[PDB]
Amino acid sequence: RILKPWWDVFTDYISIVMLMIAVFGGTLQVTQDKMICLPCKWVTGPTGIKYDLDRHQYNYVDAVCYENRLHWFAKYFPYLVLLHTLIFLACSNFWFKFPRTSSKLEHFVSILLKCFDSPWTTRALSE
Amino acid sequence: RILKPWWDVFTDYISIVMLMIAVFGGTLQVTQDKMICLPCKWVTGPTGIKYDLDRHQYNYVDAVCYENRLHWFAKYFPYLVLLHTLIFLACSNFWFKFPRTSSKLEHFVSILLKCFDSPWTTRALSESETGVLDKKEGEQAK
Amino acid sequence: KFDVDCTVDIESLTGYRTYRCAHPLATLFKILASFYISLVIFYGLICMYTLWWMLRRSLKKYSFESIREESSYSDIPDVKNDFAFMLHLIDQYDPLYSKRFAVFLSEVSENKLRQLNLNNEWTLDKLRQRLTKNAQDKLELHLFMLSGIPDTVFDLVELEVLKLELIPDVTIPPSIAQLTGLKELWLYHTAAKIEAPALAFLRENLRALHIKFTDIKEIPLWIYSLKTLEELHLTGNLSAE
Amino acid sequence: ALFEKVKKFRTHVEEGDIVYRLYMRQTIIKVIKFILIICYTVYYVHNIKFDVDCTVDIESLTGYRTYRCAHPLATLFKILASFYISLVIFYGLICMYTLWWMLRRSLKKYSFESIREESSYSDIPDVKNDFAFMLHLIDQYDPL
Repeated sequence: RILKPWWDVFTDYISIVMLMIAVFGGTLQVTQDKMICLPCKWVTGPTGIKYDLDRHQYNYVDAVCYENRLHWFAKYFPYLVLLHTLIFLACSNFWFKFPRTSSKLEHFVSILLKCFDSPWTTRALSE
Repeated sequence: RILKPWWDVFTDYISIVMLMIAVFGGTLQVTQDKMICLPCKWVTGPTGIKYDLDRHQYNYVDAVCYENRLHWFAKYFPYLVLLHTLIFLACSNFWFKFPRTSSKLEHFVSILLKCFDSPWTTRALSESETGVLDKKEGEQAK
Repeated sequence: KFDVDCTVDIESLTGYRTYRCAHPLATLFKILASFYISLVIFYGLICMYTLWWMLRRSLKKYSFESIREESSYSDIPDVKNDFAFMLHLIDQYDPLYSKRFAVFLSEVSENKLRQLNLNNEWTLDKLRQRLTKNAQDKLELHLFMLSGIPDTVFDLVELEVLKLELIPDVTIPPSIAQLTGLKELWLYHTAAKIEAPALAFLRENLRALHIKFTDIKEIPLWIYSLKTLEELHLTGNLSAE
Repeated sequence: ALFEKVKKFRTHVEEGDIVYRLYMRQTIIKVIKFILIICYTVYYVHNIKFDVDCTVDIESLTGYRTYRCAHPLATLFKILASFYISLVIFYGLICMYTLWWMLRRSLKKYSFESIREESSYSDIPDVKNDFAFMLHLIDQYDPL
């Protein structure tokens, strides 16, 4: 249990901070993301130029252009991070919790803590 | 209880990822799903077309097309995933918590853990030889 | 589909037949749906591997042959069996724990255990209160059906005549020569065939032997090499020529 | 009896091959996964843009072709994207340190000789050698 080296400790902290960024971008990406589009048309001074659109036409071109002409990486960035950092945590945790080698480790740290506790080897080590 | 093979371990962790997808799709499907509809009509250069419609009617035709002409599988995908992965959890969980053969396993692991535990089997496994033990581990091994 | 085409009965209320309808979420459901079935085919594929072991290498007594071939490998040969398929799952866990179970299961081993239970559960006050009899200090496991000789027997040198009817001890411990007072030995209803260098110990110790009610096979052959025996008791040799 | 258990350990381990091969395969796929993702993610950072243009098939439903499209969130994804890969490159450097430790000095027998040289120091000299690689991890904890 405390057989983990130090670098796997920093692997653990990097892992949880990493997915903390992932769940932040995922939450923010779901509840707040949208796109704002409007047409380029040409391709007493200042007045308001006006279009002829309705509200959901504007919302439609938001959806269509948002799906089509935007990069999937910019869309699914927190999901790639979240899935991908589960690969890293699954690697280190997988090695520790593969079954038969976990029997090796559990067996070994069992007898090893007995070896730590043996007061005769404390005494015979002291002489 | 710690007798499960490796593939049942993979069954557990793939199972909990699977229900995590289910609760993600269900939550997202409740609070963010809608449909955007507007009519096809035909079937200083560019100006915006206009419809004599209303925000009212857009929400109405949203509900009509969303209920009618949309596939039920896309409507109920997380619920099929959620209920269906609880079929898998009920398979392994129910097989292990079947009553009478679960009593067989519980009794079995009790004598199994003691059978790991007995230092006389460390001794008798470890070897005209002698050696005198104490009393009560004899009683335990009896 | 991302982009569906709707056509409904609304025309008297809104006055249009066909509605181009975009669903802004189908790409997300599509990608995690494909990710979902990818997870399931990996899942059920491993379930098929379990079935392939179920039909390939799994039986009702296959692990029992692992017990007894392991026991012939483990020098405690004759071991009985209890159900293998649950034992097969722990065979997949580790054969080390399988080894712990079978080594506990063998009757030679627990025979040795209850023999040691005899060895610490006959006490000095017991045979102390069984010492002095008819002519001399005479002890009885005679008519007592004990499975083994206690080791506090060779503690108390006061013994002179030993009585050993009804006992399955084929062997006697070599430390029995500590009993230098013992010279008259009753070995009836038993088959003590010691196979130890204690015979030379009693080659120069004893003078009386009692082999009562003993059949044709159960005459311990190596024992009668002690050339200081003086009297012999051979009742029950129901023997032809 | 604990010496018998250590004697059992001395028997059944047989110099611990599966935990070495398992540990080696899992750390090597961790490293090559790291190199793969830093390739395409640095290839896609500049493809995050604040303001993009749009030219689609919407003429029959709106009458227009081109749309100025401001994404109001790309600066936030940009800063935590660059912050993110800064965290990842620090992580993958640690993965390189573990792999170089694996290749540099740790073997099946190196802590076997640490037992023997350390026993020459501890002056109970002739000691055998149970399995080093798991013991290397404890050598990474302390020689105590």
